[PDB]
Amino acid sequence: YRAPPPPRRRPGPHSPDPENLLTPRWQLTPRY
Amino acid sequence: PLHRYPVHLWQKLRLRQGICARLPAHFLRSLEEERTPTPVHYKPHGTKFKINPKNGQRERVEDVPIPVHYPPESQQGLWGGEGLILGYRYANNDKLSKRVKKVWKPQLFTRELYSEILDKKFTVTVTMRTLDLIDEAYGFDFYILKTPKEDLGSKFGMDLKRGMLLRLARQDPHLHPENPERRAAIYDKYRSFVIPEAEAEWVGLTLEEALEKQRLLEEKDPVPLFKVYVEELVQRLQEQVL
Amino acid sequence: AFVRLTLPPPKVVDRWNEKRALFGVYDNIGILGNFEKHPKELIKGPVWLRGWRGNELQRCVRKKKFVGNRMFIEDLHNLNKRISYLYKHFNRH
Amino acid sequence: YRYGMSRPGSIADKRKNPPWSRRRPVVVEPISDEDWHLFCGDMVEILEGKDAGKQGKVVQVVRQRNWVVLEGLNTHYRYIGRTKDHRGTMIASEAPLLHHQVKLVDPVDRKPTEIQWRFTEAGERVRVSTRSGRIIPKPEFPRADGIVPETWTDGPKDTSVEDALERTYVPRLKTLEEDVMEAMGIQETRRFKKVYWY
RNA sequence: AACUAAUCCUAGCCCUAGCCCUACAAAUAUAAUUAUACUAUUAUAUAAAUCAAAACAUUUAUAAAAGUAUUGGAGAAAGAAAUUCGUAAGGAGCUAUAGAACUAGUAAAGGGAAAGAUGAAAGACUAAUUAAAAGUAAGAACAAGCAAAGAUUAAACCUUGUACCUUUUGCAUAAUGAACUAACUAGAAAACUUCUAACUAAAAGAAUUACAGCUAGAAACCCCGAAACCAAAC
RNA sequence: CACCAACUUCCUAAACUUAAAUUGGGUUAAUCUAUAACUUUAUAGAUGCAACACUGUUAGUAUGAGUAACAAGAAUUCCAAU
Repeated sequence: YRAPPPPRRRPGPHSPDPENLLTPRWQLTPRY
Repeated sequence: PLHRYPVHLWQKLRLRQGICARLPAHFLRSLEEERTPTPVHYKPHGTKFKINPKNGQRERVEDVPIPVHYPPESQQGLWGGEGLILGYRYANNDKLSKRVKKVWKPQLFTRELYSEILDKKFTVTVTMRTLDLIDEAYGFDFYILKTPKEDLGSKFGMDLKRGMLLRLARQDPHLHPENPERRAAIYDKYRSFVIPEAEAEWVGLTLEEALEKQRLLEEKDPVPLFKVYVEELVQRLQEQVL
Repeated sequence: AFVRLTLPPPKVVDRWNEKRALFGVYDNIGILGNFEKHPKELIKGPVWLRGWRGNELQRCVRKKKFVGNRMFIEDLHNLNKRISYLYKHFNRH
Repeated sequence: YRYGMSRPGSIADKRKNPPWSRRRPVVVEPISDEDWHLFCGDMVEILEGKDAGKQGKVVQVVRQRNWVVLEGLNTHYRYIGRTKDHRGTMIASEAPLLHHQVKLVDPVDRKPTEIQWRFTEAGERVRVSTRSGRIIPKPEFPRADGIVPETWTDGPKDTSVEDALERTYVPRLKTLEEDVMEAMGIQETRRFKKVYWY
């Protein structure tokens, strides 16, 4: 077998969508 | 299992789906928006800083609103934000004294007020604070129209607002009947609150009433399939003629 | 007691399957990955105990906080009653 | 309920699967309708069994157990007519064959050729051999009652062939009840008073 | 090769993961299930107490800062913040006394079970497998005796020996408990220390300690049983 | 005018000193996992891991005991007969 690729996180800025219900409130604060 | 959305979001999902979405946008905005009633029995902290216990340093502060009970009779009357305060009291305003179960009653009254827009005098439950507001509002009609629902604190007052708004919106001759010249003055006097007829209808409507009203608006008798096929057949034949 | 009168069928197990063969791989992600991802981040399981461990009361209390709003009403009441017994046992005995 | 050679609901089946029986269920690999390729009357070759390598015609298929039954094949011997006066007569009794134990036969060349399902111009699904591709037509099986349709002779209470095929319906805006009235001239002038449905 | 019996493996369950959700006729709320008029028509209070405080009375929970300050018959206990920080099908589970009470909510509120086993094929006469529980049979007994031991040519004779557990006291001729077979049936926590190692005036993968400290690991404290008490239905 | 009798003591082979809450240390049955072994074993990691006894629970079978105990008018030529 060949080992699975090492996990890689998504890089760069990610802006949460305010309208989305799932996104938490703290991610929408001006401090964020 | 575990619900993807918390229980509080269930209400949000219901509002966002079904006939609730089909409700008029103007009415939906009125329901969605929340305006805090004017404080009457409690005051927010004047200063924004206080001494934290654990660190003994100045810290930001929070406000604890006093519990005030507004009975449904207020919704059937015109109360100026006054309400029943239910709770415990310390006799003589010292903590060292006994604790007594106390119900604090604002002085309640039933009084008659004249409405220029409705051209009728209405006898309703009212408080002294409302009467001062009416004078400050430059008329009883102004107070109903100017005051928001929460500050008004009256379903009947909101219902009165609904009637007044519709009366202004339609320029209905029902205002001051037999006096068209006087009718124009009232409309001009309260011209500021003239709004679209559709919005005025839904002002102050209860959720159950709104849902039934929307259902009645969208309910339509079954189409006889003979007629439907007639229209379809003609359209195809008309297209064929082209 | 009495015992079986028949022998179970023989069973053969492969010890070099991918799961066993690759067990433990990437466990040095932090040291070999510049510590960008801690090995605790690789834990998959119940949300309230991912990268965290505690006594039974702590695990139960953390479970309530994590999924309390998403738990059933009957389960929440049962969990509240269960927490009471756990709290008294550890904190009073 | 374990499916057996006995038809479900039969006396033998009831003995085979009594109400209180909770035997360890036998697991049968599910086969899709498209996947299944064996039908009654199909000539198939037995891959394994007592008569392995002998081509036979299917007569019964218990799809629940993936069983195909070939008459006169996979046969063990039992006694018919066993009684006090007589010992009995030995007869041929067939045993079920699992689907993997048989394969379809190419008509021109008699071999156990693997087949793939494909449609035809008419649209009817037909099995096609994976190698030496050819169409295996659906076999012809006599009616269960034994009645050949054409050979059948009308008995009492039986409509003649032409009578059944005759069409007398004329499209019109009248129901059967209304049409019956016109033919028999039923007329009713009384009217029900207003009824509030609720 | 003996009767009574016994044997078996799946019925299914359990926990997380994932996922929210937005899916016959006839009769019926009258007296439900009564084919058509009567008679207008309708739920829900702080959650409490129990409980803890060895009674009881105010009172008693149900990411880091931190279980700290504060609060509290200052006692059982309760307990923030400021300020930092937070992107994203499986089981070292059970396998018919186990696992859901379950094959089943089946056989006034409400309570709530018992059990099944052939093989590829029974359109092959329904399977075998076991000196295997206690109980019995095959094969009743023979002066003498906690039933055994030392023995012996010899089963019994000769010689020796006050049933067992618990409890009393380190004693019972006390006193409790036991027809027998099978299954089931009760010790759980890390504040500090020693021990085992890493690195060291530094140690811990953020929130911790330090003039040899610091980090990690290991190391611990049961079960069943009242009279009672209260809430909401019937 | 002795002999008998205790592991007291001696002797051959060995051994190195006599109550019970409590306390230190070394093993082990069973089950599962990791990795092996291959007539049923090893090294590690684990646990619903060992019952003659909780007014304990379920099932089987004894004992009392084949004991206590129990029951229909007559004849005939016959129970839908006299």
